[PDB]
Amino acid sequence: IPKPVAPAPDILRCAYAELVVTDLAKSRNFYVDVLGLHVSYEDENQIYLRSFEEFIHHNLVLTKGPVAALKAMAFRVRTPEDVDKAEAYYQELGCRTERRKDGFVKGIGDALRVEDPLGFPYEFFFETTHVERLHMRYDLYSAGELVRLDHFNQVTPDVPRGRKYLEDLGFRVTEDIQDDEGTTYAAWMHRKGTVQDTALTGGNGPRLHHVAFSTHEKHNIIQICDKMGALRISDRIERGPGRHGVSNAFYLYILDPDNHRIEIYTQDYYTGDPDNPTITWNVHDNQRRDWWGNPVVPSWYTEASKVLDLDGNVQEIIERTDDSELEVTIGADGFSFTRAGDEDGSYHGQASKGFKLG
Amino acid sequence: EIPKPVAPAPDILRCAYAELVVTDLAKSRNFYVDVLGLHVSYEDENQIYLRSFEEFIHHNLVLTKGPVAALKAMAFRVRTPEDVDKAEAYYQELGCRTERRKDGFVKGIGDALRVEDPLGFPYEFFFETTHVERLHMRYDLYSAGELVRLDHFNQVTPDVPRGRKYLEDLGFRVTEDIQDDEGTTYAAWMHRKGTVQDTALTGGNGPRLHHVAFSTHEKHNIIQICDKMGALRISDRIERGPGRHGVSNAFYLYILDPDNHRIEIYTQDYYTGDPDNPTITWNVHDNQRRDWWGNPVVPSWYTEASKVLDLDGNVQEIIERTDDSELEVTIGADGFSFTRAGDEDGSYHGQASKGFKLG
Amino acid sequence: EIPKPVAPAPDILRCAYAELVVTDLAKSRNFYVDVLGLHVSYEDENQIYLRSFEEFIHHNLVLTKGPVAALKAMAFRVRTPEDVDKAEAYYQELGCRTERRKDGFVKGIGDALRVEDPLGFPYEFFFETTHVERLHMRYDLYSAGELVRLDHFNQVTPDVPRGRKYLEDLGFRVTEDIQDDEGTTYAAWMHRKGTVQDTALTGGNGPRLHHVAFSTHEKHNIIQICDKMGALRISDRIERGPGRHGVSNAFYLYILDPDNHRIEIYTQDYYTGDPDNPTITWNVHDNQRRDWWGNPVVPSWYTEASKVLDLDGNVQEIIERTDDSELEVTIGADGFSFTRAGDEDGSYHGQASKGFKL
Amino acid sequence: EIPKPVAPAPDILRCAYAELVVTDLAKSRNFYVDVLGLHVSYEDENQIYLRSFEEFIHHNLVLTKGPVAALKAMAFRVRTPEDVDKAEAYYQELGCRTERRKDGFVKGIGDALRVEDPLGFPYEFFFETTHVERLHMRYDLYSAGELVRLDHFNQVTPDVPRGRKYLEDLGFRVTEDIQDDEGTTYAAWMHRKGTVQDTALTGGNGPRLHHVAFSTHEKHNIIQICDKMGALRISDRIERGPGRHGVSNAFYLYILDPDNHRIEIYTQDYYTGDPDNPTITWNVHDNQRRDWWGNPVVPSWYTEASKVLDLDGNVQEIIERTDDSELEVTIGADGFSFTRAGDEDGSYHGQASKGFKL
Ligand SMILES: O=S(=O)(O)c1ccc(O)c(O)c1
Ligand SMILES: O=S(=O)(O)c1ccc(O)c(O)c1
Ligand SMILES: [Ca+2]
Ligand SMILES: [Cl-]
Ligand SMILES: [Cl-]
Ligand SMILES: [Fe+2]
Ligand SMILES: [Fe+2]
Ligand SMILES: [Fe+2]
Ligand SMILES: [Fe+2]
Repeated sequence: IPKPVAPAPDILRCAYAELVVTDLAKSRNFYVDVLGLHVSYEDENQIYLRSFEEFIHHNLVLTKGPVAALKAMAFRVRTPEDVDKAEAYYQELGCRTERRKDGFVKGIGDALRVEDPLGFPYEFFFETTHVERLHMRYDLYSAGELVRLDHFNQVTPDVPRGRKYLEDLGFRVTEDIQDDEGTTYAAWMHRKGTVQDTALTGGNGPRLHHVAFSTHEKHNIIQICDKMGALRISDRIERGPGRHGVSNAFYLYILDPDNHRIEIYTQDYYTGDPDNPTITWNVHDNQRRDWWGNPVVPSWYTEASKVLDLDGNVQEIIERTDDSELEVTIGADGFSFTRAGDEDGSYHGQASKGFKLG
Repeated sequence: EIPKPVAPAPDILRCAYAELVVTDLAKSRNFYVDVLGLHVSYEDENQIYLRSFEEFIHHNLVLTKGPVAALKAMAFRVRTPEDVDKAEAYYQELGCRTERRKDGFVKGIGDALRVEDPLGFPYEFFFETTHVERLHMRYDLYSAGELVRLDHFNQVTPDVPRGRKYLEDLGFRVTEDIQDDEGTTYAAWMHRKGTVQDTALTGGNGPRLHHVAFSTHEKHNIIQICDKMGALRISDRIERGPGRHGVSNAFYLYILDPDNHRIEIYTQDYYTGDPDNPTITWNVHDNQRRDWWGNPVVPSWYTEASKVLDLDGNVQEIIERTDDSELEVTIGADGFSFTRAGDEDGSYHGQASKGFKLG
Repeated sequence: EIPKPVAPAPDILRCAYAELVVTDLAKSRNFYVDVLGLHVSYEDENQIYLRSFEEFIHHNLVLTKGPVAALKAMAFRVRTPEDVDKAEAYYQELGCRTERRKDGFVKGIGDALRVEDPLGFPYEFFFETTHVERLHMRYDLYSAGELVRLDHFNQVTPDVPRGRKYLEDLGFRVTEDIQDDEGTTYAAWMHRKGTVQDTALTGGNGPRLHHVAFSTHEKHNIIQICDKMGALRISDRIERGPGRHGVSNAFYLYILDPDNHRIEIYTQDYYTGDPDNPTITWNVHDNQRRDWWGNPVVPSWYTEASKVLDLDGNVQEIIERTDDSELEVTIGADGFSFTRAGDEDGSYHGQASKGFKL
Repeated sequence: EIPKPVAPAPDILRCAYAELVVTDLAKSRNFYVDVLGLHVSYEDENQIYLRSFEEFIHHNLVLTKGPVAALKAMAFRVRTPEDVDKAEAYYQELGCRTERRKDGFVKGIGDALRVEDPLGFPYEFFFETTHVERLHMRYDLYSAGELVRLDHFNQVTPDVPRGRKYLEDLGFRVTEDIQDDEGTTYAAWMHRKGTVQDTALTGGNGPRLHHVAFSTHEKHNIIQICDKMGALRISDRIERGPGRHGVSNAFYLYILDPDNHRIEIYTQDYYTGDPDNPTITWNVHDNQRRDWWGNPVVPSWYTEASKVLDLDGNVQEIIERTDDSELEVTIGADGFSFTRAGDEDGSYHGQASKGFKL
């Protein structure tokens, strides 16, 4: 993917995702009643939701449709003129673009959507309707309150190809996972001064791995799990809670009614200095994904959401040919270590903590 | 059946300390003091005496050097000096071997009785103990992972109903248990001090010691223990968790000491002190009973536990459980678990939850 | 001196509930249910019965409509039905007015004894109570400020030693107290259940009820109550705190209900169940005794407390304390407190800590 | 008015470190290392260099032995080496005294410019710094009170609008301020990195340094600092808090070092990185603006602050504020504050909240 002559748009941060869902009422139950997100607008076709500290119109749009999928992952840009820059940048890349002066969803103004070089539906916008910032509305605060939108994670077959593209677009790599023979399994990259605004996971794609929201404290994440147990929907807790190695964040992954994966995340570190030290982890290091060594559940490696093109049809999936992280770590010929070079605390042909793949 | 003595039961206050035999005293000290932050009451070349942040009795844990790692004694404090005599009479009537030492078996304990109980466990009963500085407001010493109290023991024994009746006669009240619909009991929890447990029975081959549990103030303190173990690159010694228990409702973690003695870190169970405290029975197939979030129970939790000693210092012979295995009926190849009773969606057949099978 | 009966004391388990008379039942409901999140066991046009998250007995708090806000009863649960007989014999021997009702004074309590005790307080003793759903795992109902247990009462009485001896004869065990170097006792704490207190005596004009205290799980739950009260613009009803207590070592907050009944929120005191539990005496001039961080005690904490009723529903006459006043000797114009005993640096003369006077 | 230079502003990343002169280096070391747990990057008989848990630059705090306790420099990191030249030209155009050292003023910093800025404050601008081990996952070193980041400075200056305009020209964006209906500004907060502040202006006699602020992960970390100070019997060095701020919404604590330099501990403010981030203005009489729970602001917080040095190491002359005093108008004899605007209930006249006066 060549670097355009045209300047990249100045991207501020991840801003919202539009997810297609099959049953809007069941989705509302999950995101509003279980998770406590705040309704900015709703009707029979869509629900627009925001986090506790947000002032732009929404962080999540649920749109009723026939096939559950990512419709758009939206980044806010610094100025109105940056939408023009986005259009010219992606035009030069040869990508299909669509510009709407009055936006694609309610509460957004002039917006550009693109089918990007990795097959993902990106939106770029500046203009958005401001709403009441709920950051001191402690009369509304949930024991599991979701306070910010933090990041997206994308599944794509060739991580270096996507990384180079995102670097040209101005994202900076913070962390990655590699092996000794030069394969890259995952990379994390940011615009705002946190570990990530989007991230790439090696795998068959394009698929959307997850959308991540932040909490203030670790106990808020614990409460989400506790509430899911009380609602007898613990089967929708996919992975965690844990401490990540990469990012150092406390985390949880859960599954919405259409199997879209949502991460809850807190307490990663500042990355805003331009010489921020990068960190590379070895793929066999059993503390890289869960710092406590807990096993990564196989569905985390295999399952992700479909994404749509700009006509609303599902994007064709291209298979990864580089090595599989699942296979090399927890498969029958996989291994992981606790201490590099130590047989004690290593796992061969199975996961940590006494489990193999089901 | 273990008969109810005519002699009155000793008035037991609480679990008070465990004496563990360890093979390398310095390695064990690194774990309990440097990693876990327990406070040293006394040590020499043979023993380390340790206590939690809020304790005023001499110790909650004694580490004794010896050739075979094992539980040497699980000690309960009784209400009065006279209760030690009551304990002796009670266990004598049960036909158990007993040993009485007027000046104690370990430093910082006075008059004490040790017994080989009817389940083959080495119990101690004592009242007299040397008081030490209660560190409960020593926030200059407080660790991010601070262990604040000894909470309980957990014992592996083959016949849970048999053990449960004996402990009830001794004055423990059952707070929670796990049963199935076919009349099998897999585990029971029982108290004196008005929390969920002072000891507990886990069905399996025994006598073996499942774990000793310490409490923290808050859930973040348990998280910090995990985080510190990751930083020390000993995450392989985190056996299971952290999690929320179904039974007890406590936030928990299980870790393994250098001799594979299992330690639970525990917080925020509930008050049980009323005599009609409702007893909660969970079904063994309920996948929220042990981990409320449905995370799978690691197989070693069901299979591994510490040897225990008799009064001569020799390991007690193990008697095999003949009742159904909790591992086998839940996560084994013919096992079953559910998320919602009567719902096939979210049930597991012949494997564990979250996409795993037995290794 | 209150004599020790020949009759054996009833075996008291714990504090169990308070009945408070309130003047506007709907306003009190808004406070206890909507602000504080207590759970309704039963309500009608005259009464609201409330319980904490982990309770299995019918209630921990009864709000009763009446003309004069006051404590109507402070209730302790006893170990067996026969202990209610023991309580009746004990208080009859003390020469106190008693009243026995086989079917209870409030809903969800059976055979019960109410007494006008030697200090003028309306005590209830009961065993029988209707069990309800224990909500301890109902995380679907859990508030960010959740009140999990009833912990204790605190009583204002003019002669603390006289009250202390009576409560000891009744089986309460003193855990901590406050004295000076001239033989005056200002406060004492005493327990049945193995925590720092089930009731406590504060020196002052009485009988008056100082507070009822509820527990939370964690310190952040108390912080949330404060945050919520700010958001509701009722921060003027936060009286004192939040803080760390010296006595008890608990994290704490005091707030005021619509009738100015004081509620404490409390967490993480220590285990006192061993019979030789070490007692702790603090000097009244030690500025870490009430707030460990040295924050000043607001003067209303010393002067204001609720009326109590006799068994005919009339307010008990208030008897004035003649012993020295904790307020006067610490923060009044001729008061004194210290940070370090014998150190002039960090001491306060004729004023409160942190730069304030009254 | 301070005119805007034609020379381009240096691109400022963030606050980076402060150099404080202290009178007894060992006593200061015991406070910052033993009490507060900061990490040693370098020390000798004259200086101690300290950093927070998540820092990768050489230090966040330099303690320098000297005769008069004062701020020696408040340092901001700039984006590129060239921005140091830009800073030099900018301040030269402003007519300010500057000093350039190509090898730095303190260890672990390279090419650096120090200036006596137009408000009389010793600012440093640098890019080059020695990287050190980032301790962000060193949980074997983590304290119960761990300080994780340097967050901000707060400066006392007599004319807030004058300083505000100057800092805006320098690229800082205002997030929040405190004003009255007469048009007086009492304080402003302004940022470069995406948080509420990198520096802040407090109206008062100046130039003086009000505080340096460090972050924690969670609210319980701040509570622990208080608890530890109680156990060390130095609760007299807890000046204000802990509390919830109105401005910023952060949980906070102010403590005093051995030379009375004020240190704030701070957590959980909000994201401000979007260019149209909504600005919040509070009324000076709002009793929830500084402490959200309505707790009173101690008078020393308004009156006391640290001296600052000029580039010859002499104390800067103090200029007195002529605008209205926030102390006098809120908690002074002729002051007032409110809980609910327009409501005399929960208002305080000629005294502070919670029953206190000056
Ligand atoms: O599981 S990892 O530590 O690799 C990881 C780190 C940060 C993330 O946000 C994530 O989804 C996954
Ligand atoms: O006390 S204030 O809420 O005004 C405030 C807010 C943020 C700060 O950093 C501060 O020092 C003071
Ligand atoms: Ca069956
Ligand atoms: Cl379990
Ligand atoms: Cl107090
Ligand atoms: Fe993620
Ligand atoms: Fe346990
Ligand atoms: Fe209290
Ligand atoms: Fe500040």
